[PDB]
Amino acid sequence: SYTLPSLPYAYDALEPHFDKQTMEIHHTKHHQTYVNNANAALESLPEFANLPVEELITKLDQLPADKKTVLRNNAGGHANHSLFWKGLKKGTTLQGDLKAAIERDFGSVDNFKAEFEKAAASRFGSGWAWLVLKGDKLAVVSTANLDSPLMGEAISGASGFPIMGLDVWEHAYYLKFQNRRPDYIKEFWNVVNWDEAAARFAAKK
Amino acid sequence: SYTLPSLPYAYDALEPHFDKQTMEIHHTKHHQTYVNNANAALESLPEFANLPVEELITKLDQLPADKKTVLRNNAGGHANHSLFWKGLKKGTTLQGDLKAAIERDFGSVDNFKAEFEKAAASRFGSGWAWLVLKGDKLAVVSTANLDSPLMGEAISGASGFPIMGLDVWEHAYYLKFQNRRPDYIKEFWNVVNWDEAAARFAAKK
Ligand SMILES: [Mn+2]
Ligand SMILES: [Mn+2]
Repeated sequence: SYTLPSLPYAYDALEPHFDKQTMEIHHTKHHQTYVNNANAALESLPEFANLPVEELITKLDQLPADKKTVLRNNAGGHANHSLFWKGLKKGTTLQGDLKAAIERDFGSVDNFKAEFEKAAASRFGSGWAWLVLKGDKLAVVSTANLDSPLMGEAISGASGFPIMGLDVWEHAYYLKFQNRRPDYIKEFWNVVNWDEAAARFAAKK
Repeated sequence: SYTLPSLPYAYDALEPHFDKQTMEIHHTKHHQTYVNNANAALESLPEFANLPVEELITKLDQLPADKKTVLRNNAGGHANHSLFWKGLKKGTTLQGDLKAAIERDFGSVDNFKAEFEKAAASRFGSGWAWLVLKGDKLAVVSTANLDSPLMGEAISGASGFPIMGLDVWEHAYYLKFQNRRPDYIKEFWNVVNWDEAAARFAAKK
């Protein structure tokens, strides 16, 4: 069974960029719900019930036709949010190999940020924006609802290993920024955990 | 060109059910954006710019490939929100032929409400829930993002003439209800404008 992961910091640890109220609701209400719904669906699927969530979402095609959608959405939600919490932290700095790769594939850090912001702002409806690693090159992509690049191109319309991502569902920014998603996107740069991003880039898997 | 319609009531006319702050943001920020984007796209299409928005969204397939998505989303947004504002009003009562038709196709008003709430609550991600008239029978359907049943089944996955609808994008309820969409759905029953719904049912088109 899946469980809500504990946060590696306090709910007000990302202030003054991401508000404490949202962090608490986002974690204890939204993420908790995905976990609860995924577990309920897996109760009748012993063969899949015990796989790590990141593995389950790479095998959605093997699931019974009547369970595929519920798990795609909720296991996807669990995987994405779990990655999100670990990918946030104040006071980090982009450096080393990751920075070099960024400048290499995007020309410069500023060009990268511009491309990421464009993808995050253009995602219509609910979705996520990602920095992925596809065949040794970094790229920016976005997915709908709670899909993940790990699900494959056929399902999510994207592929690649997620280095970092930004949740652009309205619940992630409405209390503090309301309709101003672009302002939320800019604040994100102050809390993106570059250390974790670097670690994932090094691992590659 | 489309004009942003003014609301048929003050921003606080739906209190204490729907909050004044959201009504103002929803109308002056979100709806305004859909109108702006739709007009920008229609600039080079004089032939389509003259049609009423409700008519334009039934002919999305006749638009040039590069204008189809932008207009589907934004013209859809304009059509849906325009209908939404007119469909809200306190103090109305479900009666007459509309009530009879509801009880006829759903067995009872309570059964209808249950079906509508289920559709509104189960829509994952951004979307709308609708009470539509297909031929001579009433039915409950839901669409993704800013699609409308008027767009046809091929595009939206649903069809029928909209009698009334509920916006379930998180911006419609997050400030007051946060994650509690079910509470928002319940409050809706207090502000659904049954007089307008009856009028649309009578016109049948
Ligand atoms: Mn989220
Ligand atoms: Mn809306």
